[PDB]
Amino acid sequence: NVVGVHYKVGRRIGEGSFGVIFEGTNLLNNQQVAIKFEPRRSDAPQLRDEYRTYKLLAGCTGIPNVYYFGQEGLHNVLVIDLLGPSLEDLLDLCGRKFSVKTVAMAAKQMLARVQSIHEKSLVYRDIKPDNFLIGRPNSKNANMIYVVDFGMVKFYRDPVTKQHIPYREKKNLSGTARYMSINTHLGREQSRRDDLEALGHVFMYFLRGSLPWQGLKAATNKQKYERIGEKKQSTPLRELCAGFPEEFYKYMHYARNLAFDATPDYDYLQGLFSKVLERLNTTEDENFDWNLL
Amino acid sequence: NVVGVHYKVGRRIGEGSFGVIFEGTNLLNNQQVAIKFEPRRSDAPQLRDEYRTYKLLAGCTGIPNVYYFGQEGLHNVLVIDLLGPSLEDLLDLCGRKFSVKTVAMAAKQMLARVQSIHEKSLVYRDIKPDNFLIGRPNSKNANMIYVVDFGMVKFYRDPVTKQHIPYREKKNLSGTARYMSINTHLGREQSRRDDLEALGHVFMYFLRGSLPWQGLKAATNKQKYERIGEKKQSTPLRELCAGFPEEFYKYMHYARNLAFDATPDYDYLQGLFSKVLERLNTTEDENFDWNLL
Ligand SMILES: NCCNS(=O)(=O)c1ccc(Cl)c2ccncc12
Ligand SMILES: NCCNS(=O)(=O)c1ccc(Cl)c2ccncc12
Repeated sequence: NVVGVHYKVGRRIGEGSFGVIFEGTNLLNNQQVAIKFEPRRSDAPQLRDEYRTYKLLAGCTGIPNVYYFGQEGLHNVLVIDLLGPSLEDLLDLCGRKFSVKTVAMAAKQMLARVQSIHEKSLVYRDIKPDNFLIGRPNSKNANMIYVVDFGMVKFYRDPVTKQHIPYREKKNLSGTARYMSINTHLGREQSRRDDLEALGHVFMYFLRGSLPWQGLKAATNKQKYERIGEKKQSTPLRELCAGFPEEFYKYMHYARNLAFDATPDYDYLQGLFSKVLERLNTTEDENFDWNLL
Repeated sequence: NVVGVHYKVGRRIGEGSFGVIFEGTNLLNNQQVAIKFEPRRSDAPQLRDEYRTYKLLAGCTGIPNVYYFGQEGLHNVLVIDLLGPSLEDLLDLCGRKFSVKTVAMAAKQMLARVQSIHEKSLVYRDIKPDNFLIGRPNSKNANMIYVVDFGMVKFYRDPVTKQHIPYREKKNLSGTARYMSINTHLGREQSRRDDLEALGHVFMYFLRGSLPWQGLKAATNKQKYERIGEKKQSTPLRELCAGFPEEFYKYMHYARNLAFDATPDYDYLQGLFSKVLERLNTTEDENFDWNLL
């Protein structure tokens, strides 16, 4: 089957609520690509917004290249660069947890991608390990960590005036409950800080193999986000982080205390993760757990 | 890191009790391979037996090529051809179940691999969807189904005299409980028939998305194989297969009734799956569910 005139569709490599994702090949140059298919339906988030965001971030490190957007029958198709598995996929290969070294090194790369997004005036809003994918097996950037999936980014400040959006409440909960900021749970408008806090939740998940609020109780969908949020507030940071380098507690702490429109101090956050590597007497190399025996 | 003199180790692509599996490249010709690493320990099944079996089946359709076996430090390494994902991996991509068409077409290929093994005088004994993998994405046999993992095959008849091994009992349960023959549960010695029956259990699993005896009760490891076995005996075939083409019931039935040393009638079994395709007014093409939208 051939879409976008010169793109051949292979087999499924991903399937989510937002559609199916196939591996494919560009018939002109034979480059490998991923073809996202979204069914055209009332409630489904436009795939065109994602294409626009990819174009906006084009040229940014760790953001894949986009190649085509169009409609094919009852589907919208977005063609991106083919990438490797996600950090969640690799967890299943490493015992369901990562070592401090891998977390600190990944953190530095994951933190640089989120900052890049913020500098383009967007807030990600869907921070999760399933969205950070690494390079293709035999290529230059096989150990580079990429961010994908921009279906729910939003402008947090007018792009040209740098005017920050106002603080609103009564918002409806969006992304994955497991990693969201406490604020998102209280229905408050999400900002830079919230991305930074959701990333810190992802970091502790990497470290412990699980979070205190996973698999809660027998209740309805809205009750799950409620109880999880309460648990997140009852679990103190020193306990959540007990047993790992102080730098992780310092990160969770900074992230949770940022004021709504405050510009995060990315260099401080990055230095934290550097101190972690120093203390282990190692450098930032490409010796991630999934490359080790 | 480099093993076997000229093989470079990449990243993990699999991890089981039997060790880790890395993707790699042969430095001489740049062919892609999978490098299995087994830790050298008392209770661990020799990896050399697997290499011998691969060499025995070399040249057989759907059996990967083996390239090297040796010891590297505290590990034994087996280097095989790099393959695609397993039929269990692809289930997660297709809604956790396959259509009659995909099951009948896969069945025909899975059945030919098991027969090939039997004709080399071996019985597989570890039939499961995790062991049937398809080809690499961009290659000639991307839709060919392969069998891998020969750690528990056994000779069921002296290879030269065709003398069939005797019927023994009091055997200790081996493979995955979910798919094993009822006989395996009763501690009887496994033969051709048992492979055929475990494959039929895999076929119904593909079809229904699950089996009646999955996730049983709160008890010890030996009780799990016991209760599951009882359930397997209490679930009548017409019920297990209710709702799908008769050919599936006919298959489960033939397989369960074979006598211990009886030679299966493979052409009958293969014809069954052909009738299934005829009735759907389709041929045996490469339109598996994971290639469809
Ligand atoms: N599930 C493991 C990694 N692959 S995936 O198909 O889910 C996937 C989802 C979303 C996007 Cl944008 C991708 C881009 C490239 N490769 C896989 C992509
Ligand atoms: N888990 C999905 C498919 N790949 S795998 O690494 O587990 C795997 C396990 C065992 C063998 Cl022999 C392989 C051979 C080739 N490719 C993957 C192989």
